[PDB]
Amino acid sequence: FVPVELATTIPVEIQQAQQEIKLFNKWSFEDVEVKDASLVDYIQISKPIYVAHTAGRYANKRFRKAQCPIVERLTNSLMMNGRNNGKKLKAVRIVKHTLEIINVLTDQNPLQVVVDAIINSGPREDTTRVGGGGAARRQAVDVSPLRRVNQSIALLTIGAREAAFRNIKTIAETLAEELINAAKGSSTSYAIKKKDELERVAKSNR
Amino acid sequence: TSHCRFYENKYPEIDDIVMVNVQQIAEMGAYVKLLEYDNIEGMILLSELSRRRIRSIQKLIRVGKNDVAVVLRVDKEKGYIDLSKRRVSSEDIIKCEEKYQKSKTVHSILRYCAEKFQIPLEELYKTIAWPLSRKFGHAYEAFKLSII
Amino acid sequence: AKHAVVLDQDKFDRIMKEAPTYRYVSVSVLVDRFKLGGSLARVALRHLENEGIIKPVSKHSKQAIYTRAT
Amino acid sequence: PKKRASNGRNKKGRGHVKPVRCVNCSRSVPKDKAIKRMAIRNIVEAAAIRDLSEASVYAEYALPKTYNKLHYCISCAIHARIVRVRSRTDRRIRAPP
Amino acid sequence: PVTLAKVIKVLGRTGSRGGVTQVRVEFLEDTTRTIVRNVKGPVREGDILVLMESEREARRLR
Amino acid sequence: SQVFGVARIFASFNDTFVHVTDLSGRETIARVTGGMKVKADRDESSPYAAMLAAQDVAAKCKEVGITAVHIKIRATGGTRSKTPGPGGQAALRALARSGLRIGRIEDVTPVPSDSTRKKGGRRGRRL
RNA sequence: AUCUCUCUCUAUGCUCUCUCUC
Ligand SMILES: [Mg+2]
Ligand SMILES: [Mg+2]
Ligand SMILES: [Mg+2]
Ligand SMILES: [Zn+2]
Repeated sequence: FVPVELATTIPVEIQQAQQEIKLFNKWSFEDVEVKDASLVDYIQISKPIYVAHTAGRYANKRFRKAQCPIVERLTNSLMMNGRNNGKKLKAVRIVKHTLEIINVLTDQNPLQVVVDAIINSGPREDTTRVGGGGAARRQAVDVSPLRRVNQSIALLTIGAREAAFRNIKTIAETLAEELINAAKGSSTSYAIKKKDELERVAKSNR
Repeated sequence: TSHCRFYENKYPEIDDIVMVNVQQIAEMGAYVKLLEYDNIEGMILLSELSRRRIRSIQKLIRVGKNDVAVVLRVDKEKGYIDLSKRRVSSEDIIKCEEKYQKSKTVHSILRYCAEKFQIPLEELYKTIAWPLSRKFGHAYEAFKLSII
Repeated sequence: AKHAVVLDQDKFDRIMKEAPTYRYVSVSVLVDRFKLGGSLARVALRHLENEGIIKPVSKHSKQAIYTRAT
Repeated sequence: PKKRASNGRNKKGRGHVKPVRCVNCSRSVPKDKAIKRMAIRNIVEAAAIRDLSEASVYAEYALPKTYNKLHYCISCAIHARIVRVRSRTDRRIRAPP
Repeated sequence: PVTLAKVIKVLGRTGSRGGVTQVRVEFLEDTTRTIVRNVKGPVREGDILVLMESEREARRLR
Repeated sequence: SQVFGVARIFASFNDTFVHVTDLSGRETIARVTGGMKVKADRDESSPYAAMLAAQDVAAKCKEVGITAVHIKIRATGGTRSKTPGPGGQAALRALARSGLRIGRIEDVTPVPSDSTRKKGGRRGRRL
């Protein structure tokens, strides 16, 4: 759509309405459906980042961490454990692969699926070692939104990590699968299970 | 792969007495394997592990070892076990131990056959242990009866 | 995996009839659904992709992203 | 030395009076060293009144209040409790604050 | 059962270890209730806070 | 207009009772002991347990006939504590917010005109 | 008249000593 005439060679896709609509590396950053009420500026969406790799300041204020794209945050979380500290390019690649897998399996815009997974993993009721003398007493504490989101993301990544530790399954595919499980259908994913267990524990305590 | 549950039905019941072999300690308690019901993962939340404050965790519970336990919360949909060690009454403990032993014996019986001939394990379980259980309660009792 | 690194004729046939219906096709997937385990799976995948059969999504190696024709 | 000109508490032109058992430790303590905070508190919480007003038979009945004279003895008058410890300089102040 | 309430003011931060926030929760379904709630983690004003707990409340954490 | 019950909350320093009686008190409707609901003995004086018990009582009673309730409250005394312990207020809250109408709250703690020598033994209990 | 309300074990330890000039 509308080829721009240059002396330098530019691909057809770039020429097409990607100049017009600025959504992702060829994915929909629209749709915009958060299942829980509001939750925006805690799960970012909105800002149509092209590739989940932005170098900015997201530790230098209290809540500014929220303005990280969710995909980017996922990538960052993936970037973990010795063999992979730094190497964000790899993480980005893995995320792309995951997205592709999601697209292939049960269709849909993968971003929405990711969002769903984030929503449906994370816990409402949590436990803190309050003490009561330092002993095994844990009062049930409800979780703040941003923190909860972060926790969910971490557990998702953890699931993938667990899956990959000596297996044929490349990280990305496994991650995608677990994300899908988390979203809705089976709920036999690791992260979601863990979250549910935590919630149960919180319920049985005060 | 070798699997399949100890009893007749797939999922554990509320207030079922179990014996738990300790795998690893995390935050809630331990992700233990229930040796009275399949190998489904569950946890003892840090409040119901012992009757009194005993400070030490790796002497009264111990990683690798078995603990006399009871199932508190069960969710018949996917797979969660909220478990207790404290709610097991005095005595009762002996009974639980006996049950565990029986279960172990039953398990021992059902593997030799498999080894001798492969073939699906579920089918084997169906044709050896379950009908008797349904008739009475436990497979070891049935075995005892047979012996008699 | 208990060997299973053979481009067997029967195995090939199975692959041909099991790669459709399922949307996602990969080496890992193949390993999961019990046919070929490892290096020759990749080869099989490659030789399924000459003209048609399974359409590519991936423009990247090491991880394969392939969808059957609808 | 004597910490107080009142030595203990209050026993002047009196002597060897009558004992009270405490709140928490329940110990025998004279009715002067006794320490009496006196608790006036409405039966419910400060935030648990509106709800009651909403759901009741007797509309605009107001509140009953508990009047409990505590005998929080010197010893267990202090854990994170009342009365604290005052400076040997600023101990000669009998005011309620 | 599912409930959710917006936060409006923070009643400081309490805990032996600390970190855990005491919040004043106002329900977006009927604004007549402002309850003292235990919240774990970073929380400001005007945030939707999901609650699995319906009615139980605690102040100090010890 | 309304059927009136009597709550009689015994939320002593250890365990709660929501022993809902008639109006003369001779015949009980439903009791559900506060420490029954949670089988953790640490969580018996806990407000949560009390609240749960109250909710259970409401379920038993509100969905059978009795809509209005006078609330008597006593956390022991005479020789014990003479002070409302943890669990009474919570129970009351639960009663209110389950949906039951309130027919005047009142405290009937047993307060002596000086009693027998209570436990401790002069020097008292040592923490 | 606005408090709100927290929590338990923990035993002992032997190796010196110092002034000036007005
Ligand atoms: Mg005289
Ligand atoms: Mg006694
Ligand atoms: Mg004694
Ligand atoms: Zn005292």
